Amino acid sequence: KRLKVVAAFQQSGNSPMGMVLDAVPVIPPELRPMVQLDGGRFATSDLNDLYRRVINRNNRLKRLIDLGAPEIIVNNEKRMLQESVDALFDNGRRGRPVTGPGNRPLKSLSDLLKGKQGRFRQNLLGKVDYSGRSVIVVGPQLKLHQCGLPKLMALELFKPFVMKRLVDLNHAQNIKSAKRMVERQRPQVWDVLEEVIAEHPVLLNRAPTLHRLGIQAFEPMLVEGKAIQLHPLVCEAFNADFDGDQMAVHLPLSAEAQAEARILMLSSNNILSPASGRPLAMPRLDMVTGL
Amino acid sequence: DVNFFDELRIGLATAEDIRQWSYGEVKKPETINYRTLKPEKDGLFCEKIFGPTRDWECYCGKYKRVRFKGIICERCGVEVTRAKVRRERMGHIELA
Amino acid sequence: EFIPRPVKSSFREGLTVLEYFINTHGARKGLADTALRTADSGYLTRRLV
Amino acid sequence: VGSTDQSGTPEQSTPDEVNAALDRLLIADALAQLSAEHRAVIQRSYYRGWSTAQIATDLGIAEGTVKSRLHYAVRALRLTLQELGVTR
Amino acid sequence: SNNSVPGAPNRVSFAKLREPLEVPGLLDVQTDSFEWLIGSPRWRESAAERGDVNPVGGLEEVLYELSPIEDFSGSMSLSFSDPRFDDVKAPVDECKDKDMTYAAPLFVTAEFINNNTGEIKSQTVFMGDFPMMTEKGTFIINGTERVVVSQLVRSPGVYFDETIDKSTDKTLHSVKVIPSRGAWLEFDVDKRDTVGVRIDRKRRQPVTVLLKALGWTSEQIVERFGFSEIMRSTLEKDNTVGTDEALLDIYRKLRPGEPPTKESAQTLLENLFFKEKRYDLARVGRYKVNKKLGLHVGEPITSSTLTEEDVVATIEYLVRLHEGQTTMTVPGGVEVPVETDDIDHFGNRRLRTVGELIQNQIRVGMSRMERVVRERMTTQDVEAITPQTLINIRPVVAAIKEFFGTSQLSQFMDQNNPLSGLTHKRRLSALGPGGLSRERAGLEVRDVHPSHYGRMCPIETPEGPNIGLIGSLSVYARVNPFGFIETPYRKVVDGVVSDEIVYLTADEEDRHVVAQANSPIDADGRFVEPRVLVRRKAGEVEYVPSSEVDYMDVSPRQMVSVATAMIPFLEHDDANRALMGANMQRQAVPLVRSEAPLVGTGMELRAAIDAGDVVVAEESGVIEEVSADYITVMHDNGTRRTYRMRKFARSNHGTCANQCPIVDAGDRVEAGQVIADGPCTDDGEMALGKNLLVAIMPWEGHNYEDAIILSNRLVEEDVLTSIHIEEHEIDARDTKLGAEEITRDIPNISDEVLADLDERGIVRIGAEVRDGDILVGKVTPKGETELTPEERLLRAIFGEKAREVRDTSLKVPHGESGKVIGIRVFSREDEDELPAGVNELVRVYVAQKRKISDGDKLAGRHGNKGVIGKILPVEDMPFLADGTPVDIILNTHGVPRRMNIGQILETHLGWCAHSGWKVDAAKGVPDWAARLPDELLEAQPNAIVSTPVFDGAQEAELQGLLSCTLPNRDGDVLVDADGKAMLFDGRSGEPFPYPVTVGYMYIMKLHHLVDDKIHARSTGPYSMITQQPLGGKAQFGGQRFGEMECWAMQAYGAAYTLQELLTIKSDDTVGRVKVYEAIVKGENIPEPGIPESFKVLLKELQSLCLNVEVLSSDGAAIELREGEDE
Amino acid sequence: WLSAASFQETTRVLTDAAINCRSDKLNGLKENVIIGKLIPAGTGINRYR
RNA sequence: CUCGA
DNA sequence: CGTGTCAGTAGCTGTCACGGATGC
DNA sequence: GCATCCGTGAGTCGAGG
Ligand SMILES: [Zn+2]
Repeated sequence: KRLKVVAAFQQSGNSPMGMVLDAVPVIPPELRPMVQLDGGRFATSDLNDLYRRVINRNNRLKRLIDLGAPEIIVNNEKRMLQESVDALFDNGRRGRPVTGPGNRPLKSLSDLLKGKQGRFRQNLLGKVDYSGRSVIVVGPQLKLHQCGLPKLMALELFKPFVMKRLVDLNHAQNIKSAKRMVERQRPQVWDVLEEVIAEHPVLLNRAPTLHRLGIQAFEPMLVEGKAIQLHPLVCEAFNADFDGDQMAVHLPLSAEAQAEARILMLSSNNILSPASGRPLAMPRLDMVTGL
Repeated sequence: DVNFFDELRIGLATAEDIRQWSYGEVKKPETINYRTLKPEKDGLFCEKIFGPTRDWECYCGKYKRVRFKGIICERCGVEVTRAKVRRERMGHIELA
Repeated sequence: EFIPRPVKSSFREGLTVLEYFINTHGARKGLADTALRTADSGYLTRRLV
Repeated sequence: VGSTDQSGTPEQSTPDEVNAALDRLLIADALAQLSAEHRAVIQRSYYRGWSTAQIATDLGIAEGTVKSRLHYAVRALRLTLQELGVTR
Repeated sequence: SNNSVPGAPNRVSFAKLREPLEVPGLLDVQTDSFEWLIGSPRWRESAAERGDVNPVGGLEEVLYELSPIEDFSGSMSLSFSDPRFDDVKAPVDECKDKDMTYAAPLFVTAEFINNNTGEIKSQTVFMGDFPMMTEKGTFIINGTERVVVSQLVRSPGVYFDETIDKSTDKTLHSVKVIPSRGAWLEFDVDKRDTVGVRIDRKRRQPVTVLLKALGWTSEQIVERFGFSEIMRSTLEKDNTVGTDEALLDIYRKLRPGEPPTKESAQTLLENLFFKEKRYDLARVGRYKVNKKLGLHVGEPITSSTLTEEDVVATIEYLVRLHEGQTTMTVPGGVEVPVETDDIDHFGNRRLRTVGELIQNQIRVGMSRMERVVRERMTTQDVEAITPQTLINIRPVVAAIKEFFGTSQLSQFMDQNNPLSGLTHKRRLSALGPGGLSRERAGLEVRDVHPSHYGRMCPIETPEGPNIGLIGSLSVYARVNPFGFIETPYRKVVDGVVSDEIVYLTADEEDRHVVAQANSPIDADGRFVEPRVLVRRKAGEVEYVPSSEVDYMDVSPRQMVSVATAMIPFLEHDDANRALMGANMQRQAVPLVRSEAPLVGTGMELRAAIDAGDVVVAEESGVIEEVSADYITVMHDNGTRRTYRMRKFARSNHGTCANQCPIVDAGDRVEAGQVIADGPCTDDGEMALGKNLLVAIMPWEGHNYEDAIILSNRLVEEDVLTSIHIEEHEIDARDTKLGAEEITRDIPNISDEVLADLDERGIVRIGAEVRDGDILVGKVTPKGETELTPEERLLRAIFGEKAREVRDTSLKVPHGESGKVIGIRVFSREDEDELPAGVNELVRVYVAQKRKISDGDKLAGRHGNKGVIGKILPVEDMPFLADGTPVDIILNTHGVPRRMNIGQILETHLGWCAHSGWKVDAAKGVPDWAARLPDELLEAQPNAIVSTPVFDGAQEAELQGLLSCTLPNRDGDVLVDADGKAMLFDGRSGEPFPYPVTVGYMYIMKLHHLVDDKIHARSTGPYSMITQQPLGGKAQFGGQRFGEMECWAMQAYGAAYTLQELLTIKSDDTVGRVKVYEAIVKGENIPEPGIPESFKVLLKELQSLCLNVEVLSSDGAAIELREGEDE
Repeated sequence: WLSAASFQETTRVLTDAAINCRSDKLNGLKENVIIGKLIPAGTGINRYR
């Protein structure tokens, strides 16, 4: 295992001297911002405190070096500068973490990347516009490829598409006033909205997304009310009862995304379970009793 | 800025690399002024180092218009571009 | 382990005070461990992913 | 008082550029219906922010020529916008 | 009859067991705790008859423990005495309106005692504005009602544990000495048969190092611990010997870095464990030690400190337990068993309430001031010193402010319905300071413990991540001054039930055996069977002779909570759905009009009155004048009291708290009677829902798996209509370029949008406002140097000069709509104290009238929940023989799985209540109605009945009532003796082939409405740092396509949909704008760019001294619109 | 190393990544998701794209 | 903090 | 600015399985 | 050469504070 570390510095051509720092970089301010509070006071990022304590102790060391202070003060100051940079990069790694006000450990630069709240899992592996969510309600009359979304959800979801059509049919003079019409819900938009969502598939999602059938594509149907109407046969895939569940809606924009929803993700093209091959969209509760 | 580039290389940052990135040293420990909201010079938010708070607005207030695009102000040392640079310009602290 | 005394009554008949009390022991821990068992399930799932 | 990492502090947000993008699209349409002279003068006064004498020096024209071209080109754009229903 | 004490409606109970003890004050936990803290006359008289001699309140106890304050010499002294309160600063409702704190000024008497001059100056010193508790058991911090929650903490004392080692597989033992305050001390026996001790988390020293430091010779140690070989191996393996040697060994491990003096360690080893300054076992902590060790068990509790004798007896208790011993007597002490403790047992698990939690924060605030006192003494002169100069009340008032302002125990009050508030004040929370962390709570702290019987409810607890950590206090339970929970029992003398009732603690209950409440008892008191179901220690249930029963339960419902005791036929519902049934009753929404349930339990009356959301008459009298605004009562003596009605007030959760008078003019009303009832109340009883005609049948798939079908009559007749009120707020501040002003003049806005505003820019009272409408017109000045090039050109091509202000008006959020009912304006110009930098403040109250909609969540009392899937017209509904259509259709499939038959039994009894019954009196009383009271043999239609928990109606009597249901107005009986009835299909006309169960069920409207839960977003705000869309509906954010959702796209192979979601639709700064343009232009969707979040990741790896670079196919590094200089 | 640093033990992976000076060929499902490229699977492979 | 699936 | 008699955290352990570098 | 101890991991989404 020692060779594993030594051979890495030998072949690569980078010096191990990089493990000892002569200068520490400062992350740009917008990534550690200081915001003003509605009470007149200020709230800042913890990284500013860590950088500030490194600056305070490094400037004090420069004074001791200039003053020729006893080696006991200079050495005991250099130790503190070591612990400050250790807290800036990974507070809490060695010993007890630098606590802020209220015995709260300050976040370090490495804390921006760790765990579920880190940069990778929170802002890279998962992130979206053109989406919504509401309560789901059973719709027996719907076909397997159909779903019912509220009119008020579809208007906001298809807002730019509706603005485009409001200005084509000369319901609105310019695209600017076409936006004010959708925001004010002028009665012309409900006739225009029906033309827009025509054969434009949408995606329905219920968390937790355990398997790939946790997200399926449907043909939207403008329905009154404020609840999403879901087909009774896709309830098994979503593991979705109707005791207060909510589902998310995502609108594919590009031609490729709509084609992926129309062909790959359509609920009618996914009747069988990919895990076992046995059907899922089949009579399950009232339907099996009726038959 | 196309989206096809093959490799993503990572390595140890030389102390000389830290200086090659840095647009200036953060000397003072102060942050901003609590009346004018203007950041103090050489502080953790110094506009001479990181960039202007507002677009095309310098610290001392001599250059506030777009016509002076790219001028390094002589009295406060702040460049005049958009505040987008305050998301990418690195600083550094030179250790004793 | 199972209690040496069973719940003889049925929910149609109506449990006694002590029968109901001893029933809640298994009912609550049945819901309690379900939150932990789903955490280890989802953790194993993302390792397999 | 406060730490952004600490809970209870609202995160900073920036509005969307929809209103700005729509105005930019309508200004780009009204700009195309202008003469190459007027278009090359409003794009040097409002898009580049130069002075009146700076545009006069670049285009090799008189001082009042830039003042007059700007004076009409603004009204020409107001004609095209009011014809398309742009709100005053 | 049920509850014939205040003058309530006559609800007839199916009671076979008499109630020996009536329900206590449900608010006593919050009330009695605070009365002791401030030493109210009610607490003092309560402690007077309790037998106490010279009792001391919580504030007096802190002043006596603090007094006196002396320096090192003793030349200066300060003392405090006589705490008293002046009248409250402002009334309760004024604090809610002006966003201040309900408090009363606290006065004390302080004096300076000077030994070197022989003269004392005494005076009155104001300590601080002390937050006061309202009559409803709540505090008001900055205009918001809060509830201080009682905390379950580990009781102080000495505790022993039997742990099993990991590597050697031998049984180990450990001891913990947990004080009420100070340093901790834990002894243990490791796997090497040696004894050690960890002192305040520090390093583990050999147990003899502590003995040698206290002054014990090495010979006396062998004399005391000689019977065990594991202690002989401890003194032998010991490193250092000597009284002045191990004392310095402790010093260098406890306070490192300091010169070790024989007297600097002699000082702290006495102060940290034996001086009352830095160590203290409470009166309960001392008593718990004197019982666990069996010493001083007869001496009056005077020692408030740990002693050296206790440390020795503790080590003696440990060493015997390790080698199998089961009994021990301390030298000079009573005999006591040797065992390990539960720490979950309610005799070792203590509950500290409001007064103690506040007292501890006062004690810490006093100690911070005491240090200021000692410092101000040695600085100022010793002749101009007064109590006013030594006292700095800043850390004291800031200590109580820190508590009420920020504490897991100071909680924003639940105010959905009166029951939710009552339950909140009776909560028992294990979380918080001194308790435990949520990450530090295994499956053992959360489950039901046999000592919770009659103390903490085993049903009412959340089902989320706080399951088991939050419980509700049982009905008859109470808290003793020690902190444990007592529950009443009927003392059985010699197999005879007596009306003498005594409260027993957890361990006191284990020292006896108690009989179940529903025991067959003779009219004299003797048990019918020799063997009866009896509960014994360690959770044992078995039969036992009648001459063995020591006590028995007061009431059947003794073990359940108030909300749980409100579930009829609870004994027929499994614990899972019963938990949801009680938890969802607290989620009921107050309706416009309230109906008391036909099938009740009797608890609804006392639950409503003790909640405090009704209006009860304090003194008997007649009604002089009654209005919708107030009620005036003319007393017998001649005085008048007038009660003001709370009308259309916004609760903490947006519900409508609205009180209505019940009595009329000139009505004689007794004391303690309900003269006006508020939300979720009908004639003084909790009315959490409505009585709906239910049919149990599948109906065309609209009620499929837990969906609900409703009659449109409930919409037409406002049966499930509720009022909701939202609060909107905006302020006008001082900015860098001027000041924001609230004005009707808004740039580039027509006179039509501003038509609903008054001359100030505020919306007028009564105006109906949709989403997007202006509520408060505010403009903020924007600088010229902040203008877009297009915006400056757009300003030039419109000639509108002097518009240096932009629009920042308060608009109505998406999904909001209602009538403006109230406006409140606060102006710095008009003496109103606003925060510094604010010139004006406006609050607008909007009320919406919400009818029941498709998707709103309804539920019953038995955990039967579901959303509304379809609201058919009244003619489509399956209707009975006489044409009356049903109101609600419930799917049958979701009934026998959940094991909640109570809803079926409620439906049967509910119908019998609606129709009435008449038992055949001729030829005697039938054999099924022999146990029923005579008041139940006849019932008029729409009668109210009570089915108490674990008592009440039996299925034999219920089956018999269905057989003699009263006929309708035509004389026809609609439902059969089975309980089913013949229904007609309203859509076709053909009658349904088979009879269907039909009756009346109590349905509640839960606070989960689609009007709030619907949300959608095209574009909107983005987080400044990550450039991703915001979160939450209130911020107009987008949905999160999480990690698991990306796996689904990849599983489908939907590469383009996945890339589109993570780029242009999220955090592509230039891609999202060009997509919006491409849509309004009709062009195609452009190509996705690089996510801004990935740019931030690289810039953060750089700040960690990592050189990250993106290389092209050739190998050259490519930058991202940026460079690097030195 | 980019697919590993986003899974578990972020600092333990980034340390060894900078010492060994590893270069990541951005050709994987997890990597393309982070940088915004089309995943090399389904409709993203060069055969169908 | 508390709650919903 | 000058500083000068005692002058000394809160809080807390009520998580655990598991693997391998660290250490007597 | 091995017992100790350090560091790692521990469901997803949503509402209001
Ligand atoms: Zn300047």
